Amino acid sequence: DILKANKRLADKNRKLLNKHGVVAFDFMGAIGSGKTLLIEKLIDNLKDKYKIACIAGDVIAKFDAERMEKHGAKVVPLNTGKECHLDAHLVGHALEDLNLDEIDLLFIENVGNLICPADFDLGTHKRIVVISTTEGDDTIEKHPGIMKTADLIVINKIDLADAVGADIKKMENDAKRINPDAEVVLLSLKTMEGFDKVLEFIEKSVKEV
Amino acid sequence: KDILKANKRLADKNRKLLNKHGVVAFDFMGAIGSGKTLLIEKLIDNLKDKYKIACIAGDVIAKFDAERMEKHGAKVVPLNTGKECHLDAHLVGHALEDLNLDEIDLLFIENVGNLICPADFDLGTHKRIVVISTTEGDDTIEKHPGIMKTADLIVINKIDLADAVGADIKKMENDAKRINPDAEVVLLSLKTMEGFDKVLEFIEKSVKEVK
Ligand SMILES: Nc1nc2c(ncn2[C@@H]2O[C@H](COP(=O)(O)OP(=O)(O)OP(O)(O)=S)[C@@H](O)[C@H]2O)c(=O)[nH]1
Ligand SMILES: Nc1nc2c(ncn2[C@@H]2O[C@H](COP(=O)(O)OP(=O)(O)OP(O)(O)=S)[C@@H](O)[C@H]2O)c(=O)[nH]1
Ligand SMILES: [Mg+2]
Ligand SMILES: [Mg+2]
Ligand SMILES: [Zn+2]
Ligand SMILES: [Zn+2]
Repeated sequence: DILKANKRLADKNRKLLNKHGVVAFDFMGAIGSGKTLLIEKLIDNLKDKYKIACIAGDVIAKFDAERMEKHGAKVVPLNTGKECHLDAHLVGHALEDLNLDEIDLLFIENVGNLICPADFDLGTHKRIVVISTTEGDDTIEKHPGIMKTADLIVINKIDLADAVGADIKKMENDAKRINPDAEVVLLSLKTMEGFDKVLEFIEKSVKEV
Repeated sequence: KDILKANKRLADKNRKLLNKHGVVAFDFMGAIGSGKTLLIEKLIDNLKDKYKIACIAGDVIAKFDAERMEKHGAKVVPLNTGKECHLDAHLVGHALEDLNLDEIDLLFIENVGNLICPADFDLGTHKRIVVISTTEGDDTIEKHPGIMKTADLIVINKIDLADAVGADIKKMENDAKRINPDAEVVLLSLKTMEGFDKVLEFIEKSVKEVK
């Protein structure tokens, strides 16, 4: 079984991160939802207080790895080929290329996709799902599985909602109905509205481990 | 894994069945929310006077898009795709059993929203259309060259929103042409309808060129 084998490696990964005092976050989303830009902003705001590392996973991982690196983060690129999602196996090897005693926060950018990364625990402490208004306001209700795995649901690009005809209150209500336990934040990474709430989720999650 | 060899056999059988009944089929792929359904809706509205049109709508919860296509006057077979990140020829083959192919001229299949998995899975269609949009970012085409190479038409949709996301549409258009020199590349807005003429052109040309 592939799912049993993943959970095994996820717990192993999580055990290793805890040993070295690292708090890890899994950033999932659709394609272009805003994962990298969110991580970029988080690095800029948190790097004074925390030592931050990133794992950037995509077909061509260099695009986002380089985007993260310039913000002052240690970054491990992971070329994911035709895989729909990152897994605890690939993440485990990425952790071997990190000095976890010189790192406090780990931001993992998962492959852009709303089906597959649901079911694949990477060994992180929290999971963030970033969707955007430009995907249409049915995007949350159309993908309940992944939404239920989220600790934070980010509804990004609120500044473009009217232009696509997206109802952001519908999206907010959909997220809360499908996952009552998750935090839900309305965000624009352009205007920065709602960014303080995402930052707060990160900071609290770290202190709660 | 022998998955792709078995799929190809079924895809060829699907194409033969479609050709037998004079149906031209189109596989609509893309990212999440790129505009596949809205494009299909617009195509139905503008071609239904000339062609009898059927759709296959595949997604986790297929009803959302099936219901949209239904109100535009197409016969729709919904496919609830579960955790699968692509449709395949097998499921499409069985969907074809629910259609009267002697009363259909065009088949529009909306694949699941994913730029990775559908690349390797031929559905048994005549043409493949990849819809991406400016709001996903202007690196989207060069970040996923695999699926782009499988496209006969590449649609760069939501051009009306490019400035608001900082996307360079000229860059994206060049990315698409360079990665797939054989594909048609269309800049589109389904809001203003600019570029729609070129999509219709592709559909009609494809129909005329079959076999
Ligand atoms: N207008 C506006 N644009 C945004 C917002 N958030 C992200 N974007 C834009 O969306 C595009 C995609 O953002 P990006 O950060 O690259 O997404 P991503 O999820 O990481 O994309 P991926 O390829 O790895 S799957 C970029 O052009 C970025 O500027 C927002 O809140 N408002
Ligand atoms: N402004 C603008 N909005 C568009 C354009 N094309 C589509 N949209 C909007 O984008 C959103 C997504 O469109 P939709 O047709 O549902 O995408 P889809 O690709 O079929 O989405 P999916 O859930 O099946 S994966 C909708 O809100 C729609 O109104 C466009 O060209 N310009
Ligand atoms: Mg990214
Ligand atoms: Mg759709
Ligand atoms: Zn290994
Ligand atoms: Zn069968």
